[PDB]
Amino acid sequence: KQSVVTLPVYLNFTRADLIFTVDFEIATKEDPRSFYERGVAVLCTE
Amino acid sequence: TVSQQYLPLSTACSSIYFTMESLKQIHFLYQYSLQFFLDIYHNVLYENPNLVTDHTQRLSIITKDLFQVAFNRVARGMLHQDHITFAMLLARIKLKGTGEPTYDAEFQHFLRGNEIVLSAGSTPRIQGLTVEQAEAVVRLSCLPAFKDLIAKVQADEQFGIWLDSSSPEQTVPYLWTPATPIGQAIHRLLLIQAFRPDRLLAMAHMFVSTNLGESFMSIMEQPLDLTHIVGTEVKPNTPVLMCSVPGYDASGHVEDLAAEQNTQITSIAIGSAEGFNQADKAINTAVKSGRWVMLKNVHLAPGWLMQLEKKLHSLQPHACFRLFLTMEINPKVPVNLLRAGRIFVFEPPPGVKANMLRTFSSIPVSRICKSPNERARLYFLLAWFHAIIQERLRYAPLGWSKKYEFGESDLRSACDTVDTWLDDTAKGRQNISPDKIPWSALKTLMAQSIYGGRVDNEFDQRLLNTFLERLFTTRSFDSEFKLACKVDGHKDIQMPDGIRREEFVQWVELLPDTQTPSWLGLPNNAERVLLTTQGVDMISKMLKMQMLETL
Repeated sequence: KQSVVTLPVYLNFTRADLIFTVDFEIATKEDPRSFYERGVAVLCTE
Repeated sequence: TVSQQYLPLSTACSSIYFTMESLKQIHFLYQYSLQFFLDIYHNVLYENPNLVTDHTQRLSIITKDLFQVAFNRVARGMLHQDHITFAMLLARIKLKGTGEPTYDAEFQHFLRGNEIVLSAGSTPRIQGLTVEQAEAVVRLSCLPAFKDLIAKVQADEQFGIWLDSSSPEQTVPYLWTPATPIGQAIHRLLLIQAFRPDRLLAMAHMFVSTNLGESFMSIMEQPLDLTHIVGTEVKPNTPVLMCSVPGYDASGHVEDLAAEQNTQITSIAIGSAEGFNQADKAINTAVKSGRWVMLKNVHLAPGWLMQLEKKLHSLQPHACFRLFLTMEINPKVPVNLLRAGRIFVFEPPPGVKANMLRTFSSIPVSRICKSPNERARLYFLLAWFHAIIQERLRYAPLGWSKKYEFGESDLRSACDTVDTWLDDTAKGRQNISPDKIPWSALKTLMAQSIYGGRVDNEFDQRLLNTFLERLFTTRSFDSEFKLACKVDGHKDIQMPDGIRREEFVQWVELLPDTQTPSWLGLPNNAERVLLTTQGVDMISKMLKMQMLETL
């Protein structure tokens, strides 16, 4: 019921079918702006 | 006398024109007539730079000018994926035209070595080379000059950096007698294709630099100079074809040229019967008087295009009259009018440097230079942001989840909003503090209405908001503000310290010719597969070239 990075989960490598969002835990020195700009995501089938 | 003076020039003439003719086996957008090539000759022989009364060097000037202007006038109407192929073919013609050992076996291995058969069951060392690298090395080992490459790779075991990983195009290891620099370039290009195929385009670019000159393809990177080309080197009865990719057009360019040259254009959108009647009346009146006429969205009436080309061929028009035909790149456009007209392809510019150069050329000087003095820096920031988000589209679906259309209209709207909010905040003051700039207004407006209006995904909206918040603060115009991080190891593209538009343009021009997606924020390996498949496409186009020379 109840920094972090919100990673989309796409169905395939075309990244046109968003499925669900995942809130992972960032490391000590990494940056959420870098994670967003670099296009880090989670693929469902590959 | 004439043979010993001008035989190689005529041989290069025939080779260049037949390369231009066989060039249509790539993209069908361009078919070149003999009158185009003879116009190139009447440009070369009668508009001569350094016009030096010594024939021995005058012929060399004529040949160099021929190659350069052939590349210019042909590559202004070619997609950026094929400029390297055309320049490579011109370099092949130049190489064949000179005392240089013609390395036909090496070029044959370069072209159809992928298509040739190789050995089976041969597994070399996997010390630092993968299976495809080993297969490529095995295929290249058949060359007599390159036999002990299997020995040499573990002989130079410390050369795991200049032959694998990093950016190997500059320094390549191993050796092919004192070789001619062009021969060394050929062998090094073969090594690049065998080891690191992702740097094949850069290697071909520097080969063309070594062969035809380092400033051979510099004119492609600069923005198109429509004024001189339209007013000088276009026949009045030749339609000025302006083909363009989807998402980008040239009608604004034609209107801007009309405003600059003080010539009135009747603009007609093709697709209606009244439109056809207007087009015929305007063309007849334009031929009679001289004022320009432009037809828009022309690709929607090929049946009309047939007799349009026939009518244009069967008339003798006024001297200062030009006809512009804007269209999309479609197979329905008749090859008759493609041959008759002059093609200028309009596409998104390649690279952040070229993109910002095009933006700064598009915006007039009086708009940027107006008070207050911070408007120039704001326009520079807007141009950099527009260039970054436009260049991130090429590396889809990593740069953006969808292929949006961040065209010139969005940039014009953003410039208008920046200008209006600056005029609202500054009441005619010569200077304004960077803390008082409506940063929140600009960021919200360009994230929700102008650039973010076309955005579907919440993640794409988050990415655009991240870019806007990162770029549109600058710690309120602080010095040494890092626009990006070009290389993870000690390379940051910091903000120019200038305050004037001329200083910003000088900074833009002084940007290095190298570019990696780390400028954009993407990983440096984002362009690897794209560059590899683009090199394979170049090789396939070259095989298409020399091919003409029960179930």
